[PDB]
Amino acid sequence: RLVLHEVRYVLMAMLYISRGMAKQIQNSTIDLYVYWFLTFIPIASLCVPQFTYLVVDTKSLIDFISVLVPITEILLTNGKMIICNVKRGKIINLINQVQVAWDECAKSEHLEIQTLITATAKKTKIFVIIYTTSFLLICVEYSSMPLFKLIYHSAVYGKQSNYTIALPYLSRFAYSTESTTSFAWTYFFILLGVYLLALTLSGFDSLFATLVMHVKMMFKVLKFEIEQLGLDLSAGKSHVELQAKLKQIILKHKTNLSLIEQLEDGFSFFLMAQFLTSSILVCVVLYELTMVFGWNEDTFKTVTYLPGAILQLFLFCWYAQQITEEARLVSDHIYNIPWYLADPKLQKDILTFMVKAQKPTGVTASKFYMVTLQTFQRISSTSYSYFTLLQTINQ
Amino acid sequence: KHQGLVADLLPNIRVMQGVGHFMFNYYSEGKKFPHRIYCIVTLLLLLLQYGMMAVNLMMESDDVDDLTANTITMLFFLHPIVKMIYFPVRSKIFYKTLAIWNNPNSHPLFAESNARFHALAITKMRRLLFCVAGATIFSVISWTGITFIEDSVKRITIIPIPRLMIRTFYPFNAMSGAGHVFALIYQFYYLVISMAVSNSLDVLFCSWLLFACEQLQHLKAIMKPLMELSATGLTKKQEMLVRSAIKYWVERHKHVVRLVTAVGDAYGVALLLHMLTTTITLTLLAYQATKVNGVNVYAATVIGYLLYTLGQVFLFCIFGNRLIEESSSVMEAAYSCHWYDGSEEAKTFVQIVCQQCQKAMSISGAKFFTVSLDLFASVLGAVVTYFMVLVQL
Amino acid sequence: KHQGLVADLLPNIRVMQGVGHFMFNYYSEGKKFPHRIYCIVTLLLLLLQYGMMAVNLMMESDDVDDLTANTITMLFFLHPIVKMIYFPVRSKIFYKTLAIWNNPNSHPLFAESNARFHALAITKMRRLLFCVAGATIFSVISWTGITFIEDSVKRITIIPIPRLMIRTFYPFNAMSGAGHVFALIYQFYYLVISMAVSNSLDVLFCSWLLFACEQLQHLKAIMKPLMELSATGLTKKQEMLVRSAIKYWVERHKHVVRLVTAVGDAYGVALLLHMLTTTITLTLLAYQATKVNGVNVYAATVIGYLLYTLGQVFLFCIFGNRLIEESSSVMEAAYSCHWYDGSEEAKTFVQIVCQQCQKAMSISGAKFFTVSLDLFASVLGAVVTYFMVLVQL
Amino acid sequence: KHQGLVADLLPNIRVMQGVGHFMFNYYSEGKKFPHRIYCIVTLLLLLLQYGMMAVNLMMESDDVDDLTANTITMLFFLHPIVKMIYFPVRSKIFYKTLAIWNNPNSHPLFAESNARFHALAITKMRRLLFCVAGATIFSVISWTGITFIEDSVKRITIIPIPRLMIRTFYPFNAMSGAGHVFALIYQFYYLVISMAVSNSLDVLFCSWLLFACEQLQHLKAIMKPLMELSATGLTKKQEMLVRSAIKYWVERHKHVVRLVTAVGDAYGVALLLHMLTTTITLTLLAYQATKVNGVNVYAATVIGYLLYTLGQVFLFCIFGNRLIEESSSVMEAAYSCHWYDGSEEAKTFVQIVCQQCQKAMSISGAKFFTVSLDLFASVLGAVVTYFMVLVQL
Repeated sequence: RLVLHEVRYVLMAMLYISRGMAKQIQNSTIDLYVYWFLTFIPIASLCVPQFTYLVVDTKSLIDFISVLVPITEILLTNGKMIICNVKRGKIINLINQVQVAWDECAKSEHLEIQTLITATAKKTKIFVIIYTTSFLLICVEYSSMPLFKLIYHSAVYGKQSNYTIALPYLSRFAYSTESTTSFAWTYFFILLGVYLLALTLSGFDSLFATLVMHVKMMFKVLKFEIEQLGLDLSAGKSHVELQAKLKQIILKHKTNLSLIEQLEDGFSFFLMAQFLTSSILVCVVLYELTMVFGWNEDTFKTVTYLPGAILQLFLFCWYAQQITEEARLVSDHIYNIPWYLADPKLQKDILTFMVKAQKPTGVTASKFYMVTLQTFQRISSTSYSYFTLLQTINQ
Repeated sequence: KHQGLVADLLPNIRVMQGVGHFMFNYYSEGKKFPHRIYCIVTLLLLLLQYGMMAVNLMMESDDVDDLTANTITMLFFLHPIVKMIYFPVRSKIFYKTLAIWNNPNSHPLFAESNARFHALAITKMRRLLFCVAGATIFSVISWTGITFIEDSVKRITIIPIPRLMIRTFYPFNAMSGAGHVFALIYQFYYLVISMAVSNSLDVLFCSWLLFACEQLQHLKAIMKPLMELSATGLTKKQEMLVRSAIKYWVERHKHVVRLVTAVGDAYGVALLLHMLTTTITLTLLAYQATKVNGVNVYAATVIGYLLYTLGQVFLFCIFGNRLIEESSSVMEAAYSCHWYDGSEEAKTFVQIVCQQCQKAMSISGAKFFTVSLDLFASVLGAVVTYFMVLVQL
Repeated sequence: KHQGLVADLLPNIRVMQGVGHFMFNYYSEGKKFPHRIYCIVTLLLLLLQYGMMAVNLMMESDDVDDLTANTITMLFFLHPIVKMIYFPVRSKIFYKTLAIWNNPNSHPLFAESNARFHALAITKMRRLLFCVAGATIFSVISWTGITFIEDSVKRITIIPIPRLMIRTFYPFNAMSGAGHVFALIYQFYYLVISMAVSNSLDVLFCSWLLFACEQLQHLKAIMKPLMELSATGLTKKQEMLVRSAIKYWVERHKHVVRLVTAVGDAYGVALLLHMLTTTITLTLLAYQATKVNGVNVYAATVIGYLLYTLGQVFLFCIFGNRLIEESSSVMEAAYSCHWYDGSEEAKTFVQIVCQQCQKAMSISGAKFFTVSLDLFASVLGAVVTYFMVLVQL
Repeated sequence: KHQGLVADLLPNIRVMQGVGHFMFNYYSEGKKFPHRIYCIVTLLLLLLQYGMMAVNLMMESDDVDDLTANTITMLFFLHPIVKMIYFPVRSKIFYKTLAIWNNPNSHPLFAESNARFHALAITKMRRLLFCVAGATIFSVISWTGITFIEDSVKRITIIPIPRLMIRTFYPFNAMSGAGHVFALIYQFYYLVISMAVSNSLDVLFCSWLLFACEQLQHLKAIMKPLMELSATGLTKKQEMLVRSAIKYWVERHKHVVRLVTAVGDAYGVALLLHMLTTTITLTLLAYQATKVNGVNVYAATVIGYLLYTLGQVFLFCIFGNRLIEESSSVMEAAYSCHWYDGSEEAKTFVQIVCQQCQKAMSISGAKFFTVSLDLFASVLGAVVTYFMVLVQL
């Protein structure tokens, strides 16, 4: 029970929803305002100081770009916070509808559907756990490295350590930090902001992927029902029974299409902003690497900044591709039954079904384009072309 | 100013007539004479200033940067002149379009939704007109202010240059005397009128598109209960009712298609000319942006030019894309009813409609491109790539 | 010269034969021998002149500007040679295409529409042929005049050069004596013949396309009354009549499809070669335009070259685009009849026709591209972008 | 061997096994153990040579041109290693594909046609293999030829370099008689084996596609007598006969679809890796072509590299494009028959088949793209554009 269980846990850990573990989640304004207040925390603790340092303290273009990449990632995460806070109602309604569909499926008497259910649950749990754990580990390490350095230095060299601690990021605040109290409180707020951002990234990416997985499971259930209709066609049952079975199949198809519609409605702007920012960051980091090519310390940072961006893009591209692929394959599933054994009326109904099922249905990026794996291919091609042209035109 | 689609757009028609977009068609003949002269005068004034601008560009060709700025100004102010001359030559097709919806169809069962969506369309048209008017006024005020916050100076040594909103050569001493204030008044009038005519023609195009989209919305809304009417064996009267409803739906869809084709006929060449001018404007603007260093006046001017140009393109693309989306989504609206429970006529009608809807309605810029957000994305990518190539070199 | 689609194209065939496009098929056999020798002679002369141009390229390779001009001329005059050789090797498919419409179908009810649209097609072919001939003559006259308005001088020091319409190397002294006038006459004949052969082949292609488009127009025009013929249940005579009308419509559509496929087979490789030569021509022409400064002779020559090349491409693209548009609009014409009032066979016929019209007829250049205004726009954008990059560098 | 689709492709399988392409599936068990050992040795040898090349790259990295040459050779010879390792890991899906057509459908009326087209397929397959084999051999010979007509020298002063067919570092002397002869023999073996394995896998893919296309051709050819059988009210026996014919058609079409799906599953990642390598190959090759100045050896080597790379890409693309064209031609041929004379079942069958065929079969490089002439055109355009930019800079 409780589809997206680990997703509900991670969302609750963020205060996004206070009653996530309910069968029918409720949208309450208290969560909305609490989440807005939380959203304003990383902006003040991370975004503003880093942006101020970027604008003021930077002395060269290399430093500008190196400081600009992480700031861009943080700004994108904050934008994700705001976008999902705005789309709260649609996202929650989508989760509720997915839960309703899962509850309807779980009453099945067919072992194939039960196996699908168990596989889907296991997949979602494992994916959520891995993704959230990895991102929390990365962010915690990056933030707390100097704290661990201080602890280790104090333990080893005692009071003779010639080590002075500094904040986890290169940033400039409006007030001083030489005071111990101010330093401690700013550090605590920085950790709170980092924790919120990491939970945002992990939870919302996991929510998108897991909703895609559940829609895929629903499409597989539809495939099973179509195959059962084919078997009933072969067995030669009267016309009315075949009409009823086809009607049920069409209703299930409509339900799955509605779920895809809701997912697209909820995540269109999210995907658009994600892809735009990721592509621009890839171009910027490629430029920086070109300017500082060769064996040196600078190349390391860019080499680290890239893989996060590429994998984050690939996740969304892969799962949007799965949605599109299943929606398309519905047509093949309906073509492969022995429709020629049915009298012409049922064949015409199947023809309308097939006409609808062939239309490309997926998830768009603000309607600019439909997201699939070809989108990742195009981004990669443009990145490679930009890289090569930059190298040649350099001299 | 009575029949449908002219009463709805009457405020926009009045704006266009007021600015000087000819259109000696939608008032009493008594006003037919005077207005005409006014139009001519406006045109002449425009050309005059335009000519006096071009002359300046002739003696500003010694340098490249000033030449680039003058060329950008000339193209920006060429847009309105092209539009103003373009309308009267095609006034025949324009008036044919404005009278397309004079005698639409009607069915008793769908009158309420028809009226509701007609009213919604009118409200959306008025909102669009007011928003574009506000944007135009804001642009005029921004120009008139930026011309004053900055400092008028020519670099050679330092040589003072008359403080004017638009660089121009004048026979008189337009520096400090009454010629200065006359030049400011004339340039303000020029700015207001040029922006007004250009944006008003654009708004008329977009309003046609909005009306088409709302008619498609009404078609889907009534698609939902049409099948329920069909589903129910049936008596002769019910079959006749289903036939009449299907006839109404098909005829209204054909009417919308006719309107879209007429709009394309009317505005394709105008779109082509707009994009042709834009291309060069954006090229020069990318070169200009290559020289930006800081947040001084130069940056403000360049960003303003880029924003205005891309905003015009973006309005056109928004409304083309919306038309495409509604035309496509007709199929989704047709699929989501109880078509499997209908009679044979209703199911065949749904089949044929679904087959028809596979191709989305669109407006083509003289068959060289279609207006949609894809076009805007391509334009933006092209300009960004050109700017990157420039800055690298 | 008696059967359909050859009686219609007969002026085109006669012009092609007169210019020397082989094609020994459409006259009394008594003339087959003489004409043949004439054709061979022309080719020889062409190649001869062509060769002497290439020779001149070899000794002009010291500099890059003269090398670029020579290469542009060489490709421009490669076009007609390739077309002239191409026709005879593929003559069988050409003759198959020209005899494709010898036995079309006929229905009593649709005879008047067929005759009207056939006549319209013939008039359009004649108009296109006359316009292309006029353009060719204008180009020849412009070349022959510009060669005289300019000054024949070569730069090292100033070296006088023969005043000829085409740069060429001649064993004799073609400067002042009778050699000069002989060279002038020979080069005039060369220009006329080359342009004539190339443009005549292209015009035959375009005439095929126009015939196809007019047949599609006839199909739509008759689709309108076909449904009303079905709508009215029907007595057996009425059902036979509707079946006959549907048979006629489907068979005629299939015939048009056959004609389009035949044209594609005939001319795909020719299109591919034409665009292959164009690409390099346009690249070199962009580099040449990069050197223009003023309104002198050089600018006129460059603009003329670009105009001619883009005109050939534009002709191909416009006619391909027209074919695509008519084929697509068949679906709109099928939707716009009163099918909702028709019978079941008529409705199924409409559904199948819409399914078929979902895809548009087109001509592809050996499956490597399609000829449409999109191709012309892409070519133009590529050349403009290359020019911009060149000027920046 | 005694089952379809492995009987037809047996020469390809035998060639693959002969060159050391694993595939221990299609002979008596007695040869299972010897063959395996051979395969391992070949792989070992391959890798060893590869490594011996890479070491050379390390000592030839201070200079930049030889770095480019070595990298191009390394990627060229990377292709075969990747294919060789790729086959065994995915051998299960390959064997699943090869066993698709062991039990196909059969109908008395369409048997003869089937047989004919089946025969046709085999013929084409054979031709393809032979052609590719020839090409492969030619390449090897040309390679060896060039290695003896050029002069083996290195620029630092001139230092004599060992005269081998591939630049490599060897513990042996590699210049005296024994080492030189052994190196020549080993490198000849390397070239033959690498080209053979790569092209053999490619030809297997293309032969699968050829078989699918010929099956589609058979379906299109037999679709006419099917309808004529339907057309004629029908007695019960005729209804059953038409139903059996429709069942045969649909089942064979579904079988072809299954075969295409299996082929895509088998070869998608191979295509993806192929194009990933080819992209860098072509980038480096464009930079290399930038330095051509007419010298026979260098120009010939660069042209050979480019020709081989683009030929591999072209083979894949052309066969994918043929598959797409046949898939759509299925709809085209379903239209062009006497359905208007048929019964309700036949017309509904036509409608459903056309609707299904609206979407063309295709092969994708793991969904990252589609293999067709468009992909080859994109690769060619990218390389040409990069070359032009490079030469201008």
